[PDB]
Amino acid sequence: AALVVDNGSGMCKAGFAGDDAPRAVFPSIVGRPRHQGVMVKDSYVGDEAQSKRGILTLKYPIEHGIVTNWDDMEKIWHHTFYNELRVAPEEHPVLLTEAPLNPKANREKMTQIMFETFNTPAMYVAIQAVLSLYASGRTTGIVMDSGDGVTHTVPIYEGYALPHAILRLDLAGRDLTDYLMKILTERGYSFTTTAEREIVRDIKEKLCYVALDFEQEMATAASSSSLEKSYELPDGQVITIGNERFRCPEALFQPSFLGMESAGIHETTFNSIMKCDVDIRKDLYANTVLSGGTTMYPGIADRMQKEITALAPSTMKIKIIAPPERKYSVWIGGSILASLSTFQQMWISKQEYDESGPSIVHRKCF
Amino acid sequence: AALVVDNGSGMCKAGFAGDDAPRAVFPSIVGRPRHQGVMVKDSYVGDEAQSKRGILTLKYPIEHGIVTNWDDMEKIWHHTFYNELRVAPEEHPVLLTEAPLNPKANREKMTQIMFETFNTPAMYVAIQAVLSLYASGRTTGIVMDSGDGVTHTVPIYEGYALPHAILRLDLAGRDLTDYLMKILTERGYSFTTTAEREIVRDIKEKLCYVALDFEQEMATAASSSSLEKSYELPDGQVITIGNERFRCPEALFQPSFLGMESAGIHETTFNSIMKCDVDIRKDLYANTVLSGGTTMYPGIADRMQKEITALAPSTMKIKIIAPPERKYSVWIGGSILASLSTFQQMWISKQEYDESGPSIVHRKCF
Amino acid sequence: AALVVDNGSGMCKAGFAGDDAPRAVFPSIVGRPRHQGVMVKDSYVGDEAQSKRGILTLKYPIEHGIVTNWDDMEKIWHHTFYNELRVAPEEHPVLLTEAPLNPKANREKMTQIMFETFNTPAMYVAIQAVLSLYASGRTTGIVMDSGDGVTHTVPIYEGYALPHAILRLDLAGRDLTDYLMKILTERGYSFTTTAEREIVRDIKEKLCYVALDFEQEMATAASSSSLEKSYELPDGQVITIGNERFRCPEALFQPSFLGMESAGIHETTFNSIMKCDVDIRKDLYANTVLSGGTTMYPGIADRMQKEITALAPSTMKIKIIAPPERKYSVWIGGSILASLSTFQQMWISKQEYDESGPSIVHRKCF
Amino acid sequence: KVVRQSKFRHVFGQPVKNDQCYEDIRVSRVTWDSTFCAVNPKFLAVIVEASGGGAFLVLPLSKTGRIDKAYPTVCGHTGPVLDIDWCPHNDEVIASGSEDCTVMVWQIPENGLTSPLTEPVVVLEGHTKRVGIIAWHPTARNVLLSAGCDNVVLIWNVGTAEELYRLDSLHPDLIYNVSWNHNGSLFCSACKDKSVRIIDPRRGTLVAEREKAHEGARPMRAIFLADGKVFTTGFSRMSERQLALWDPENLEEPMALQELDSSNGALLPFYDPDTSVVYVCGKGDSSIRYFEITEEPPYIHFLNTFTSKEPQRGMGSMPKRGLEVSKCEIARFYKLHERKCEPIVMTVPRKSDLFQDDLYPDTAGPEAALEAEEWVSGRDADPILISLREAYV
Amino acid sequence: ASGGGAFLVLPLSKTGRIDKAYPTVCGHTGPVLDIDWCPHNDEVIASGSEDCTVMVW
Ligand SMILES: Nc1ncnc2c1ncn2[C@@H]1O[C@H](COP(=O)(O)OP(=O)(O)O)[C@@H](O)[C@H]1O
Ligand SMILES: Nc1ncnc2c1ncn2[C@@H]1O[C@H](COP(=O)(O)OP(=O)(O)O)[C@@H](O)[C@H]1O
Ligand SMILES: Nc1ncnc2c1ncn2[C@@H]1O[C@H](COP(=O)(O)OP(=O)(O)O)[C@@H](O)[C@H]1O
Ligand SMILES: [Mg+2]
Ligand SMILES: [Mg+2]
Ligand SMILES: [Mg+2]
Repeated sequence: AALVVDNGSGMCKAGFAGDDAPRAVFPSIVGRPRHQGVMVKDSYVGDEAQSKRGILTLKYPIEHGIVTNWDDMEKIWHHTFYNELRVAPEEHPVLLTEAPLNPKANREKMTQIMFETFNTPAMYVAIQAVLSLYASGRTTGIVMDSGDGVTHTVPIYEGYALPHAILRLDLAGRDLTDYLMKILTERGYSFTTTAEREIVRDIKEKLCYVALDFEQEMATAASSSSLEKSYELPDGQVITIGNERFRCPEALFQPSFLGMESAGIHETTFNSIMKCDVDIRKDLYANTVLSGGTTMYPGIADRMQKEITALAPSTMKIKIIAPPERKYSVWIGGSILASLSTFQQMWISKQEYDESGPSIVHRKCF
Repeated sequence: AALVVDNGSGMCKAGFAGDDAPRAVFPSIVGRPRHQGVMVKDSYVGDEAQSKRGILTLKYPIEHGIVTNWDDMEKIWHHTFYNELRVAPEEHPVLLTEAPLNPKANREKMTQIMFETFNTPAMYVAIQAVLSLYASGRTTGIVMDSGDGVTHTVPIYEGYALPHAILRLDLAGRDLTDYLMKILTERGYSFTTTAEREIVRDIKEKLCYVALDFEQEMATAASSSSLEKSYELPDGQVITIGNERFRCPEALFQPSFLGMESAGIHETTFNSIMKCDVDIRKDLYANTVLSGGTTMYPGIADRMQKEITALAPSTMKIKIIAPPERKYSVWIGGSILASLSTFQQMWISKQEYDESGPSIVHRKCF
Repeated sequence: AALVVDNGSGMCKAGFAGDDAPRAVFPSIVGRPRHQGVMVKDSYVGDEAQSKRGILTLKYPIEHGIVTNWDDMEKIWHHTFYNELRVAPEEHPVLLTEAPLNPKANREKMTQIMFETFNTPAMYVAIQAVLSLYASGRTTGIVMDSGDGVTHTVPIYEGYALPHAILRLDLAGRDLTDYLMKILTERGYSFTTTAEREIVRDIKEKLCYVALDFEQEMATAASSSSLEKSYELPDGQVITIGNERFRCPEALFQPSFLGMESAGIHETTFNSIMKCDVDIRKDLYANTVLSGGTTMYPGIADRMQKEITALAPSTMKIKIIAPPERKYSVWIGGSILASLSTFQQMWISKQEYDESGPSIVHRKCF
Repeated sequence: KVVRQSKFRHVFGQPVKNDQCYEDIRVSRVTWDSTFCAVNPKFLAVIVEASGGGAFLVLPLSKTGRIDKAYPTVCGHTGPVLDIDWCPHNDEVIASGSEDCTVMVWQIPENGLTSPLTEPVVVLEGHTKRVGIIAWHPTARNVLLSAGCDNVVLIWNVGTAEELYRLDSLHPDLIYNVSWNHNGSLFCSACKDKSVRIIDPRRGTLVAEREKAHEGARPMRAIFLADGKVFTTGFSRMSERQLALWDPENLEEPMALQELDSSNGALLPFYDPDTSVVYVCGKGDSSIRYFEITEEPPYIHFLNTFTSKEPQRGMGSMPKRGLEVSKCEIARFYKLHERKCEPIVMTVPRKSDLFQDDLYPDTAGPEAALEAEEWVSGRDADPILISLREAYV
Repeated sequence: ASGGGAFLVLPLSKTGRIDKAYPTVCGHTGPVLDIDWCPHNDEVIASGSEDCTVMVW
């Protein structure tokens, strides 16, 4: 019974190999009290921190795909194995996922913790973009994995990766949550604390969408109330948002809204394709796969198709693949990979790691 | 003869372009009687409400930079033109100031009132932080404008603003006034009414200061009476305050004193600089300009320099610019701007507004 | 007083004929503002763009030795004559430089601009590799001109060039700068904007070197801290780099690090020699001349000698000529050529061009 | 009193959407400083780069988006094309000048080009050097002006292929541009000797001349205004671009002289007689500045400036008949990049959605006032004016 | 450390920000696991690393 753990910047998905959906999905946060106790646990991790967030200071151990605190990172993993999965980490091999172009130092620390702290029998690290392509049942395609910390575009052709064509965009769900916080102040709603960041994140996940034509949508929102929606705060107050529903996701296609010099996700995907060989660009155009929670906005696939088509030559067939379960594509692909019979040769034993070190982990991994 | 009106949360400064100091400075309050008349004006605005505050309930039309009552807002403007300046608003163009990241709805109402209620021939709206840079004769720098409602940090480089790096702190003079009221109760003095709030505000403006080292100052005040000062109440009673002189302004650097999760003004200024481009942070470190009445505490510039120096790299030169006139920096910069020959192209005529609407005001303004 | 202008992909070197060093050396960049001006010049070229790069978007008019925008290209030339040299182009003949195997269309545009836009009295275009041979005082040898846009290998024997043996390598300093940016992310440093590209380029020019044995150097860097160096960012932050010092220049000898199928500079130089006749390969082996800024890495000459010696037969004497001033060899050779008494017959008059056209420029030039 | 009375002080530029542009167009790489673009309410003509000879791409306005690399072009010249100008009285007639010292008049089919166009309607061979200046007569029918690099200005009759007038001994140096006046009886020209000349073509005499109008040696322009004045853009001794207004009855001193900046590139003025607004577009610049010419001093009022991040290689202005009146659009500029043509819409902000009478007075129509035979005799007529109200939707 | 192992020894009076290029005790070829000052000598410290060696400094 191998374990598949997909640890991201914002959410941590865990489960067992062979299952169709992750068993445990909880926020990757660690909360600590910020007041003084007066009536006769110094940290809360995951859902328990979300329920007590009114008196806690919520901090993300992973920021922009970089672990800013390894002490809190082990709390997420400890909460995963014992509290969420309720299993012994030393009795199940663990399949881990890593971001594309992951630094070797980051992989070494993750491997060291799994073998020395949790004493897992076997361990393996897989690329998130590759696992996303596993779920879709394809060997060729470019994966636009946009999550909470960073956005990546990874082209794969016939099972061969092209690291030189991998592009990174420092713009993901958390940056959109902060942008929604900024533009909500223009409507008179003030969210400032870390607890209110999770409230605004809930608003973004429920009311935000991507407009096919941004300027046309702004004109519609400025002359009608049809695009108006209401959200109820935890204390019973009801807030109302208008054009902010499609203005917040628009920063993905127009990063200049955040003061960023980089290009949008549509141009980043196009630029990654153009960095590949000419003979493989045709297959990448028709196999654009969306993954991550930040790609769950309604109408983001149609907008991506329209934007890429305007960039690609007219003779190419642009096809955006947006499966309904793409929020868990990395975990689902990892579950499929861990259940394959031809995968048991990729496991790395704890005994092998003890006598060889992290060198055997850099090999056998990409 | 153009008019410059700098209307803030707590005080309203008005005057004429080209003058060195505002001609009319009065509190932005509207007072209404709370008792019944027994002997044979239902509202008082400005200084007349301050001289009769014993029988009035004082209300601020602006709270945290947000106009909570536009009917009282027009009373402040009507009192400015007719009672304070004693001029006809329809005979002078009016230059107005707005907070950084001002909502367009707030600007539309202000523009509509000036053109439709007061019938001003011309009107322009300027950013308060930019005007504060005009008074200091600089084109590059970060302005920490701390007034009565809110605190803002606006970095400007070579005349170019960076809205993505503009940070807001919901902590200003009024929050410090309420904190002084709370900690004065511990000394045995009870101030509860809105009229007594103005009394405590006078105590804050006269006896409070920022300590270079808070812990050392607290130890000094606990073993000596050298820091003790006396204040005379309007009815002749004399109150005496000790460590409350430097404890009230300390909430600016330690917002946890008010139960706030946000960081101090020194960290907000540092975080705003860090949000800018790396190549412009050097010029922002040496051009930190203090603006607003809240930055008038003795020793606040020295504490600001010491705190930022501990955050910035040792190779950076931290320079805090605190002009003695910074309480009126926004108005003085507006007076300078309104007198420039190159500014006459930025006026917006009343006739143009009638045929075009508020769209021409969102353009030509930043 | 003839002018010698050496325009490259990354840097522009200009001066007067007869001088021993270029008078004006500035980056070949054009910067445009990316923010909105709020305080009462739409483009910056050269050093003024480098000093304001924090609020500008820097763009290179020349990419891979190809002029991607002739409007910005004229800005570089205008900035050279009027802002750098402070001379009138209509009063001095101009000697220009062209890349080996330069397209005739590219030369026609350059000739047309100098005679029509700047109205130069006389003009001539010379091959950069030929000029680099003039500076070394040789008539026989193969020049490996590696600059910012492209790397060229040009064999010359007894003053006769062999165009069929000229090889091109689309790999130069700018590709190494981008590679350094990619591998610096593995250490936790994020450089994404065009302004930070110049910062990383400065790191490359100061801390990078070519290792004689790459595998041994990697082992040394993995078991010691002696190869660590520190670099101070413009904002005072200090970063440390280890094996990245010699990994970035290693892409010159191992283009597979960038995903490129082509061979290294050592093999490209060897392949160019083998394309020549057998009777002249002996002289080319002992007269390998290094030119350009990308050949200024410490230890690149020793590495080039070791690699070519392995490819060449044991009986051949391999000599790598790396003068300390090879960064300006093209300009130095041009100044020497323009100062010769016999060169006055190669000038092309403005009057001759007006009545004959670019046909007389294709002749008299190689 | 506080604000100068004007209707165009808040005119803003707005580029059209991506799908409404023209991409994959190999714009010409000729150093000659011309507009490189000519647009009428029917077609869009852009000078393109050809491997052999010269050609320009004529495509319908509806043919937006990416353009096929093998799209048929008007390739009849043996040298690169320098200037193109649509016939004001015929939307399907365009004249082109090239480096082969000839002027050719073309007839475009209604639906565009299906095959490459090589045989023109009329070939004008009267110049010994390249022709980079072409201006149709505003009123007289089938009358065309061509000015080559031989410092010779020729008046042609397109209908009969006849050379009506020849003006040789009037320009001692290179001619920069030639612009007709309102009625078409006079034309102004800017020459390399920094001299503005007003010349009567039917009499061959020099009416008024201003020596050293701009002291700079860089190229300078001169155009005629509707009221009868000359607006010139040039350079100073300190290489500063300037705008000047000249009175043909008094040329000792300019009425106005304003300095814009110190950037390079010639300033191409685009005049709108209906609105009396001059759009100044410099070659290689990324900004468009519009000025209003009125009788109140300083007779040149800066309205605003449209700013972009991409330099322009050329620019053509859509006449009034092709603008969207219902959207309060007063000017459309087809900005030319190195590989793209991006239309830019100038819109007067107005709350009302109805027809704006003040913004749209009567404009010159596509019907000629006189004919070539009548104009030679000495007849002068104003352009026939039409109403733009019918274009409202 | 990028390569090998090292530990930073600085005087107690050297407070504040420490330079990134401050000299360290970098003699081990593997990461240092433990350090212990000599009780009878304030200038002698022993360190153990992953290279299976113990070094006294
Ligand atoms: N339905 C939704 N609509 C829009 N955004 C969503 C939705 N669901 C999740 N997200 C965003 O996705 C982000 C994280 O997605 P995910 O990829 O699962 O996390 P990670 O990248 O950490 O693995 C969150 O910041 C959240 O705001
Ligand atoms: N000398 C002073 N010392 C300390 N605080 C002061 C002093 N003068 C004014 N203040 C405080 O500064 C606050 C803001 O003043 P002001 O800048 O006029 O506010 P606004 O920005 O709303 O106009 C006031 O509430 C006042 O209490
Ligand atoms: N000391 C140095 N070490 C390594 N690279 C350098 C050095 N100096 C310059 N360069 C590189 O050389 C390139 C340009 O060099 P050069 O050939 O002189 O000009 P260009 O290539 O623009 O004609 C730059 O991209 C720069 O990165
Ligand atoms: Mg993920
Ligand atoms: Mg204020
Ligand atoms: Mg070079």
